[PDB]
Amino acid sequence: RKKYIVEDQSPYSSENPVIVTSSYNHTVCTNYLRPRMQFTGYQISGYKRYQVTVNLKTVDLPKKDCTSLSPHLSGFLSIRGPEISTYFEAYAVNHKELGFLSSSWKDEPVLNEFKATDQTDLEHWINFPSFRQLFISRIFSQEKQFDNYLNERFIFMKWKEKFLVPDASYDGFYYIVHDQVTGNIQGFYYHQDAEKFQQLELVPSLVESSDCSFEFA
Amino acid sequence: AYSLENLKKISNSLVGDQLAKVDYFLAPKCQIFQCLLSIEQSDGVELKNAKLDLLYTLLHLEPQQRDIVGTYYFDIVSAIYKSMSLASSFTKNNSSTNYKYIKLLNLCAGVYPNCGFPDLQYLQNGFIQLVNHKFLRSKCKIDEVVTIIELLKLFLLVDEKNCSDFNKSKFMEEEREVTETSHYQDFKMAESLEHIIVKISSKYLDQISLKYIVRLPFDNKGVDCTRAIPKKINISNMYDSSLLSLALLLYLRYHYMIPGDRKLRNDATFKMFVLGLLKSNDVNIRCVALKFLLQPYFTEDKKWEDTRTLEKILPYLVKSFNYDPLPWWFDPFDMLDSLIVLYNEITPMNNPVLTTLAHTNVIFCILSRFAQCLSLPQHNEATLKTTTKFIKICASFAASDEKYRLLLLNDTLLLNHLEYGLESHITLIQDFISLKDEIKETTTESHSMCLPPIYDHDFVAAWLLLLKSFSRSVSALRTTLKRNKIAQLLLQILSKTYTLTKECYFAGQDFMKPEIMIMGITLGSICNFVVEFSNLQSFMLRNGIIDIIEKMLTDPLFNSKKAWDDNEDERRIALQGIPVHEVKANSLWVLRHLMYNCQNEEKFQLLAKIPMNLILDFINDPCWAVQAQCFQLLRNLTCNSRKIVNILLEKFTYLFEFLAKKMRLLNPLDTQQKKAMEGILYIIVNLAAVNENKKQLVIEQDEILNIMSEILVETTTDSSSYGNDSNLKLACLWVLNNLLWNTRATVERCRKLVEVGLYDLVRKNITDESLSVREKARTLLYHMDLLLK
Amino acid sequence: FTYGKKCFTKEEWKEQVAKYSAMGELYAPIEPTLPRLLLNYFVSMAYEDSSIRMAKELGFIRNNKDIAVFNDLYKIKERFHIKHLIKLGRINEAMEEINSIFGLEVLEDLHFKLLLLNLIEMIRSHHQSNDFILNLIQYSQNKLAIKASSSVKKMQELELAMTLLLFPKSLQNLYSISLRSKIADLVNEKLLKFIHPRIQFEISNNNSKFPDLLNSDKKIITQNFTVYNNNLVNGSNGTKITHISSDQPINEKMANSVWLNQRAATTFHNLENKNYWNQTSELLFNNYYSSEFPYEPRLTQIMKLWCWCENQLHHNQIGVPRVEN
Repeated sequence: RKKYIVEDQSPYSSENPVIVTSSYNHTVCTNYLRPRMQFTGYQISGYKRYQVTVNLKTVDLPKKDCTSLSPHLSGFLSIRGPEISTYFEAYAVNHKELGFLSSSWKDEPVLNEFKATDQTDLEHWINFPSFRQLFISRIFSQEKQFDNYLNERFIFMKWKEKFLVPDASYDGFYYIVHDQVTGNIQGFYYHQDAEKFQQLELVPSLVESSDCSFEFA
Repeated sequence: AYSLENLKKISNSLVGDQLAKVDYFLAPKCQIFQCLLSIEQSDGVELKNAKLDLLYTLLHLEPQQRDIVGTYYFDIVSAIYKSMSLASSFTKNNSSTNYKYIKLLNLCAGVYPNCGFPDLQYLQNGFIQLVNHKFLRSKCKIDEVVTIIELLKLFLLVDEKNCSDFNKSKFMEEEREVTETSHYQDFKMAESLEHIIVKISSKYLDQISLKYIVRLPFDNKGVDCTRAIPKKINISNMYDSSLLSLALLLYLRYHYMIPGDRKLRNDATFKMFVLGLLKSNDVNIRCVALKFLLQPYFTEDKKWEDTRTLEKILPYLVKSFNYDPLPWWFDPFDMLDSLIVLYNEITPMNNPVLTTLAHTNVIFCILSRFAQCLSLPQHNEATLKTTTKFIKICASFAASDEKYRLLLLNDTLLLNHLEYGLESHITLIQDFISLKDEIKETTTESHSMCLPPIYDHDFVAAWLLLLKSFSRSVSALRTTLKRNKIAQLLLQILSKTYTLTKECYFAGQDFMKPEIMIMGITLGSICNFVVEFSNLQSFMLRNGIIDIIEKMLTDPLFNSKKAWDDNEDERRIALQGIPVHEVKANSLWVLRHLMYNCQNEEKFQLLAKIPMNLILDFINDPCWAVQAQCFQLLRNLTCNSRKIVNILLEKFTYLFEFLAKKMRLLNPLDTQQKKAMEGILYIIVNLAAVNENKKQLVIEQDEILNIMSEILVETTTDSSSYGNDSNLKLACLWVLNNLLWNTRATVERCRKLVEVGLYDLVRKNITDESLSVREKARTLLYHMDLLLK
Repeated sequence: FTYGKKCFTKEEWKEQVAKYSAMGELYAPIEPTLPRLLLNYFVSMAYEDSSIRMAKELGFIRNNKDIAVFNDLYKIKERFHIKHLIKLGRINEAMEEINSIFGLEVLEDLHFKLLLLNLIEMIRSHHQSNDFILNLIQYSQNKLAIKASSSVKKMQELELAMTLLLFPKSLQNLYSISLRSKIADLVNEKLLKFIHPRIQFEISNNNSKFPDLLNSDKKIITQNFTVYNNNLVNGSNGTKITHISSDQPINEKMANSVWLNQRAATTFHNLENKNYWNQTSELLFNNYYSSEFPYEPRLTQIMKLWCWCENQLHHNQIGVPRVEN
């Protein structure tokens, strides 16, 4: 009759088991920062516009203390104008041990590509109305009072490109702000011997009604 | 061969003379053993002592002399175990007779540990009575003190055969199975050991001294977050030191199984006593203190978030590496690796042990030692074991930190040694399979199903763990691990180990358990190369991984729903004991990853090779990991497909009743059961998102809506079941969104959702604590309000 | 032929001594700790008559029962008899005495030295014409070969002794009689070290009035000798990581185990190859003080300090008047 119910011999229990390990696995995602979301938009250099497309591969944001150096985001970024596709990684700003100004970061080879002078970081962050409304020796004092960076409308992060995706890359990085309620990405490119304040802004593209997952062993 | 005076003359002649000792094992002089192995009552205390002394002296040979002697040596040892009866009269023997007998028993247990010893209970009862009557009442002699020390050593040598549960946490300390008839004696033994510990250690408590500062006197003991431990405590009495060490080790073995309150481990003064003992001059005392202080982290809940105690114990655990004579029951490698794995698996992204070891320069020394061990010009068993331990600890470093992954991959000569190890194991397996028939013919007469394991199994297992740790990062998967040689070696190892299981089952269970474990680890490392956005998936698919998975999953050894043939009764009997659940879980893991973000063409190819009944054979497996992986594979299969959803519906319709029972019965406090619950909910999502027919079919069911309501009513205060989990809440909101999205039946469905009371719950979740649930709930409420006009 | 760095006259040296002479009296010009050192020396050297008289004078003996208990506790007569038998060249009888009195555990690498001295004694007894050499070759092959195999120093010692036998300048050194006394002293010290724990137990458990001459209370003695080493896993290195220098597989750079099978039943751990770390770390400091410092007579080591200090002061060109008489 009902085979998969009459034949159920899996041992069901209800007692508080040995240590509860179900939680503290900080693999937190976001409504729009899921591991398959797509974004499309334009990058404005000078007065020319190029089309850009971003596909997210993995996302694991930390909900608590995070001394690990694993990337917070990862994806593919394609720029047309022929088409150049690159693999990029990303680190989010969580107000402790990953603060705004690049001095507060660690002295590691992994984190040494996302770094610049604090004055440059100020003059690049200050162009975001979210950054302005959220408030170099004053930020250090007032950032410690911020709590629960994930429970906020805007999330700030840095994007760096590592290599090219078909058979593995410009050496700058993006200041990025993500709007959690409308899913808009806005960023600026930075390099030392480059132009000044190159634009970037993206919108969700969105299948996409059903879910499927993976998990690293 | 007689004459106590002659026995003493022979002893005096034999002391220290290996050649003469060996000469007493040959044809004419073997008659002495018929007199030595026959000790009966009313012989005389002096005669019994002489016989025991002579027998111990005779049996005290070196391995290069035991090789000359042969199997007669082990026949004599087995005769001592079996045909002697001094353990039965332990409570009536003389003290010196007991001491000599236990010393001989220790020698026997050291030289031949596999022979079954049948009189352990008599010795345990004798120990209990001796301790309770003589030692604790202070009316004991030197012979009895040394006897109880020897008894403690003998009891510590026992392998003890603990229980095996495949559903317990793999990184906590394993405990021993206990029945009732053994439980009473276990309680008595634990009581005796605790009494010995208290009596001996209560003479030195007044030696505890600590001066500290609390930031916001004596007789208060206010706060102890200092990182400073008391001054050293030193036990001048050597017998007291031996008793304290051995009794505390055995009490560690025994004390978590005895129910009670106000335990000794939870004491406030004894913990400081042991912390002071960490600084002692006696290596046994220091190591026992380390074991006692580190056990709760693995045998206790919520203890892991006590990092101050770890920070004050770690310097001494690091110091313990450098002492030359270490006891046989202390391995700093295993202790350090266990701590690192504990924190790697409870709270990733934060490892107190690794940060403490990295700030104080120790990790660089460990990696330098690893490189020097790999670079040695001549190797043997000791160096191979040391290299294996170093590989394991480096894998534990790299398991959850990209910093250490890249640091280890910046060597450029490590993958060469990895491939060398894998190639050597493959060569050994190929040679064994080639010589199978001759090996069987030669060793079938006495070594029927008792054959040693291949010597390289620990080495290759450590290499495979290291590879599994490396392959966890996309940068490595796309830049430095993009070698086809590694994929070839992994596939070859899978094929060879399965062939070995199929054809060489005559070698027993000692030979085959390492092969099964290697199969599990290599599957666990393959399932990472197989995922998308990794360049080796096409290579693995071209070289036939689905075929291997199909062979492995249709085998009656792994799949219990399949019946053994009539030619395989020998295999059935030989391999019945080995546990195979990691292999099944990782096979389903690999299939799940192959089905991630693919098209119906690939889905139908995999369903053509491995049918759906075969996948459903594991839906009710007693192991939680197998069930979780089956449910996640079903999610990935039903994702964005109508044909496969129809197939799954046809296979059952009571599918919703099955899922409702699963959801009610599963326990959300288990990681694997929670994973299965998420899989079930997202199967419901993927089923609802197909057609109007499926939306109607899902909304008709009432148990599903009851479960959704129970999940959505959870809040911060009311968190009894489901733990107020944002993932489950988002899954339920996604179900509702698919039920309402895509125009006449939609409004009826909305009205039904309002009357059941889910509109109120969605409006209640707008004030949640998680932004994702808040936004999704408010958008869903807006859409319901729009359609409710 | 001048001191220069410092030179003390007699009065200046007397001032220097008087500056600190009070510390020795307050920790316990008078040394109050001298009678106990004398009793320790007498007992540890197995001087029985002086030992008994000194114990009577200090006040630890009141009657013949006390004398018997003291002699039994410290094994003075047994140790003296063994030392005398060794000093008379009768080593077989001395070893029989050891085995009968203390146990078969004492001799089971001083046994090798005792056997060598017995061989030398047989050589001397015969000297004081080839069959004799054959008999001693057989004796050496039967007793000393396997013991000397596990070393090179013992190999050289057997070579020396065998050359000495072949003869009809270390040979005149080993042929002498001071070796007998040296080996007797080693045996006596080892016997004290072996029987110390029993003395501790009898003094503690049985509430005895006799003192522990070894190991004054507020110190420690450990029966195990351990070796600590800095240049191993620790933080004393830098922040530098050494790289692999070998491109050859481990399986090319590579038995002694026996496979045994069983005959509920209890099994034990297999302790085969469980000191791999200790055998490997020496391919990649010790507790002398508390381990083996206290097993010598204390006056001997005080005299060693005295000689060393005098020679160091001379070597550094400081002039102090030596002790007279």
